[PDB]
Amino acid sequence: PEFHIFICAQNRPAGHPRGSCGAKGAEGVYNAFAQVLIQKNLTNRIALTTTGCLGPCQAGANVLIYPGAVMYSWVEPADAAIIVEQHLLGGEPYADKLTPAEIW
Amino acid sequence: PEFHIFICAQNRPAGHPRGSCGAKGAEGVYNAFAQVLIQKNLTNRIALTTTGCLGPCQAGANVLIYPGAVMYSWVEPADAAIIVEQHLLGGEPYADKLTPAEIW
Ligand code: FES
Ligand code: FES
Repeated sequence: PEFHIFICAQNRPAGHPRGSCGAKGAEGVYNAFAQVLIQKNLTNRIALTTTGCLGPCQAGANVLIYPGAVMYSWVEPADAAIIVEQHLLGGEPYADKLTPAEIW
Repeated sequence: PEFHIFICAQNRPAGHPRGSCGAKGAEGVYNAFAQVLIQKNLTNRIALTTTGCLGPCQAGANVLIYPGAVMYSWVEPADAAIIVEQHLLGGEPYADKLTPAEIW
């Protein structure tokens, strides 16, 4: 792996006070990433893995990338290509969805 | 996080042809790490997270460490402290349980 994409997929019961990335659209986000990776022939260069809780649940859905420990928050399906294209390939973190520096 | 410890926790049904790190003692491995981390006051420095399948199921229980993409295979509870101390604190990957280079 040149890159490792970690998608928080922790579920908690509906109405849990922490919420959960699972309830915030992790499944749609994972699929957007995988669709992008398959499309661009990247599935042998970039690993895509679900995780439990990554810590900042209220900023979900959360995505962490290694190398770098770069986290993204409030992630939506449309960002998957943006992150792959501009950060992973282009070398520039997508500042619009970077987890705030105070939180991570 | 200085280090991120990823513990494959994928379960598959009993008798699944792939097996699962779940069936290979992932939970015993995760608990050993957690106990070493809490005991050495490292839970703010080193993140510990469960993951879906990391790929090489036949070599499980599998742990991956970032920075570095260093995977350990056939992991047992006793290795936790070894990896934390030798590798994560001491800088020397623990040669005895490193995932064969062919595989990862
Ligand atoms: S549930 Fe996703 S970061 Fe906590
Ligand atoms: S189930 Fe753990 S590596 Fe596949």
